[PDB]
Amino acid sequence: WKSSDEVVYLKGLFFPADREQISRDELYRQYEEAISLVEMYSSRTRVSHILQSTAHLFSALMMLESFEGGLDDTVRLTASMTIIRFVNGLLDPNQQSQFAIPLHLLAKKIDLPSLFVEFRHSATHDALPSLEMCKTCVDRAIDWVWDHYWDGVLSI
Amino acid sequence: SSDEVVYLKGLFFPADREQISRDELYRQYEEAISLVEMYSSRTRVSHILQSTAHLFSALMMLESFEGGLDDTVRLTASMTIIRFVNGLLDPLHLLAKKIDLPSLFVEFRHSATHDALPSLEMCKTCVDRAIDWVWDHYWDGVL
Repeated sequence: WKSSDEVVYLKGLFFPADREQISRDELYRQYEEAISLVEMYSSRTRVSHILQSTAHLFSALMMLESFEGGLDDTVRLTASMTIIRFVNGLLDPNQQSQFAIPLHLLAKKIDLPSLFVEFRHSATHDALPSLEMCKTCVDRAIDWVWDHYWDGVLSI
Repeated sequence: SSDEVVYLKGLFFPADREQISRDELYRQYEEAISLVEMYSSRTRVSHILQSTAHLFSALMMLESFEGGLDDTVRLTASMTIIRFVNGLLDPLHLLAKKIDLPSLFVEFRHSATHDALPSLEMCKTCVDRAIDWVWDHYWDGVL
């Protein structure tokens, strides 16, 4: 997958080389285009989960960066759902299995920071994570998909 | 029973709901949600109060959707339903029957959690039905 012209094109929308230069309108329009495109590639493959996670992470990022004040609940609910689904699509296959292992060991295994496991537990069972906890965890998850997927996307 | 809960019931579920504007209705919802947020900071607040606040937050976002990408309203609504169900329930289907929680909520929680994100229409149906449920089983008996 990491070589296809389709994912290489998506990488340039989600992670423009251009980025500091580009206007935020243009930036968001490129993000939005990539999100629409992802709906097009929908497999039960690890890559598909990364693409869909990336789409919703940037959906949450724009909502977080656009927050102008007032009630913060909808943006925290949006970001929290995104993080849960991101973690779950990476961890569910083992955790939902007949031979599940402790999530901390399972996260250590795919190099997923424990903060994401803790975030998921809070958003699932406890107080909804705060605005800044959501912003930090959406930022770090974008870092993660980049480190573990997008960085390696290139034409051969 | 408490004055605060009696006041909140009139903001979430006003009498004049038939004859009131979206703006007026939504300003009262936001007042109620900010009040809950305020109670929750200081003191212990019930799950039904917290979920009612987020449910109306999700409802407003759903009704205000006007086109374009629907992902954020669906993510918002899905997280609200998951927490609503989790606070009530944590064999889920069996537990839900015991408390008269429709099975559709367990199925929604599962999809949002583990599979495809539910559709805009599934989100609206669920939020509507969850607001009906907290009325039937909590708010209706406050007076």
